[PDB]
Amino acid sequence: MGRMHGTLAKAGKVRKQTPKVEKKDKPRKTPKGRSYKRILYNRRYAPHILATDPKKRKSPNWHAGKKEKMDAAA
Amino acid sequence: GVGKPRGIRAGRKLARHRKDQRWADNDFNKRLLGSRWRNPFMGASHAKGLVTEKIGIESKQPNSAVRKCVRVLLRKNSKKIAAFVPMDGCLNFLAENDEVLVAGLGRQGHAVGDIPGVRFKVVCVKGISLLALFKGKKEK
Amino acid sequence: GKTYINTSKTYSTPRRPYEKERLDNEMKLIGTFGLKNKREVWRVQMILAKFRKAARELLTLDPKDPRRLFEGSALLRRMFKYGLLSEQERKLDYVLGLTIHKLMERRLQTRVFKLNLANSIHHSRVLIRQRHIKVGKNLVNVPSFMVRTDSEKSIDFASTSPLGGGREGRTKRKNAKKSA
Amino acid sequence: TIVIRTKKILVNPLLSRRQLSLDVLHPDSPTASKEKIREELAKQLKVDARNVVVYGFSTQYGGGKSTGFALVYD
RNA sequence: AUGGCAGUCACGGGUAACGGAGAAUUAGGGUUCGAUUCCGGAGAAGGAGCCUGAGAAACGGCUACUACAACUACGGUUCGGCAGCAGGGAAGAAAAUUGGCCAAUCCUAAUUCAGGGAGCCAGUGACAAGAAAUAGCAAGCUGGGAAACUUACGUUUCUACGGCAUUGAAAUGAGAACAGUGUAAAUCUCUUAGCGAGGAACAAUUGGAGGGCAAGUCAUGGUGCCAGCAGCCGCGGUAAUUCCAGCUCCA
Ligand SMILES: [Mg+2]
Ligand SMILES: [Mg+2]
Ligand SMILES: [Mg+2]
Ligand SMILES: [Mg+2]
Ligand SMILES: [Mg+2]
Ligand SMILES: [Mg+2]
Ligand SMILES: [Mg+2]
Ligand SMILES: [Mg+2]
Ligand SMILES: [Mg+2]
Ligand SMILES: [Mg+2]
Ligand SMILES: [Mg+2]
Ligand SMILES: [Mg+2]
Ligand SMILES: [Mg+2]
Ligand SMILES: [Mg+2]
Ligand SMILES: [Mg+2]
Repeated sequence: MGRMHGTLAKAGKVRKQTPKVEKKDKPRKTPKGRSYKRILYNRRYAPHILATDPKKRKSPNWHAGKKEKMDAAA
Repeated sequence: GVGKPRGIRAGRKLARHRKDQRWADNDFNKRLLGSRWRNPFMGASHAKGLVTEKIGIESKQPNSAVRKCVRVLLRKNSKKIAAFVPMDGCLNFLAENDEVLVAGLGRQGHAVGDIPGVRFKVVCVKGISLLALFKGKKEK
Repeated sequence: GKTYINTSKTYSTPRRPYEKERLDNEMKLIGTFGLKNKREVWRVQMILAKFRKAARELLTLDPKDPRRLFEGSALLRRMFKYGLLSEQERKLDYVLGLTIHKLMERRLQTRVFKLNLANSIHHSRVLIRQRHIKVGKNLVNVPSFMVRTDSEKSIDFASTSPLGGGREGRTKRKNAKKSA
Repeated sequence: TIVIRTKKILVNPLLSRRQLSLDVLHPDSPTASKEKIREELAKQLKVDARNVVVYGFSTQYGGGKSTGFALVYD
């Protein structure tokens, strides 16, 4: 256990260390209000989803990344 | 049997018996004798104080870390209080001898998690929020 | 300030903040009746609940009882005018059977859409918020308007707006008034 | 054009006037200025303009109507 | 004369206690509040004492003391008493304008016409309540489904419905205005001309994705028991589903 650089117990350590990563600029925007719950209904409780096997229904966040949105659309 | 009277003239003995046994219920006890009012907050929701000390507190087993804290002198009480300072490097937003706003930790008089015995948290510094400061909405 | 106007609470919050079955049902409701915002379904729930407490208290009572007679009569008469109840069920027991599905179906959105006056359960909700529809002698700008069976006759567009023969709005005007 | 339905009419000898509830129908137009409502009312009831006081007008939501009150002194 | 009260709780403490009408919850039974719109009671810095009246122990009356407030040429004086309204100071975790009127409501008076910080009007106001925008409809390209067939990929429609830093014109309020409504006047609303929508704008947040508890099966980056998270169980000691962040997703 011979790797040590910073003093133990320094206050801001982990937050200061963390690189600043910028929030991605979104093409267009996220609809506010009713329209959003429309969007949700569509991608979640809509007829086609219901028609599929309820035990095989796919969980809402399964994809973090876009490669599986490409695998989902195919 | 049942060790309890059932009879129509038995009313007062019943009600008195409860008026007695009720005392064993803790929240009732603590309520009924002023207990709230004597605590460092004097019954209150939050309190303002001055910072005596910045202090590190080594966490309870089985955790190791240094919990950032402060000892505050409550302006209403002049009682001394040991309070925790939340999130990350927020101990830096504090200077010795500032005005500070302090609340319970959510156990109403008791300590939470690995911080032993410390019952309070820091909310405001000078006038501003620790949240406001952390996310960097405002500046001190 | 002394003031004697009365207090209201239109809705209620569930004992259990997260339960799938319930959340899913609520989103099926929000979906089909084109709502936004869960509390809308909650306030509908509240309303239904009131109706049911009424029917229940009345079923406590003797069938001969003057109060059950009068107030029961009043409750059912109150149903027809809203068309929550079909012609055949005038018995207090059928009140209890009321579905939120029936009661939301009495919405002004639900009405405008299903009247072929709007393409979509959503198209509707803008329209009646756009000031584009008249109900009876008034102009109803409110989606939550519970529809009089009797006013279902006169639901047509506002004489004010286009679709009512009124002047074409600022959009068409600004497009058309720029020549070539 | 302005139509005026005259509604609730109380003959009040005590103050020697007639008290009136008014209904103005202006289906294509903004709320009617009192000058016009006065003049149309006087036209109806045959009295002088400055013998009629017109007050408290409420246009409804959507703008076909107004309800108001009038007084006509002897 | 020797009574009167007391275990059927006297007497005496405590109350971060004014009593009700009522309020929050409520299967039922309960629990917990009621300083605060109405009705009682009490008080006007603390005590006491008065005048005058039909009514007063008044307090926007006087007298005295205790503790204070304002002038003073020091000898004197005050129509000195915010628990009236507005506003200060202080205390605190904690609470608005030194505004406009008697138009309404009522009260008072020798009185139709005078007065009223009662009251009303406006300001401050995420105490709290009600309704409710933040986009709608199609199109071109795609997914998806459902059919037929073709035996194995082509066709065709779409009573599912989706998705596009892609096109199209309509619809309308937020904004802002002539006028009209409203007012004691002023503001606001309401009705309405002339105006006011294509994208980091007219762009919603606040909290969360291990369990309780809805939501990650990121081969994501940082940190390596540190910084920190965690109501509770616990997460972190170099592959963190729990910290710091990015994406996404949930409430
Ligand atoms: Mg307990
Ligand atoms: Mg809690
Ligand atoms: Mg432990
Ligand atoms: Mg944020
Ligand atoms: Mg006000
Ligand atoms: Mg009490
Ligand atoms: Mg009495
Ligand atoms: Mg005051
Ligand atoms: Mg006067
Ligand atoms: Mg609100
Ligand atoms: Mg104006
Ligand atoms: Mg736009
Ligand atoms: Mg995370
Ligand atoms: Mg977090
Ligand atoms: Mg990692």
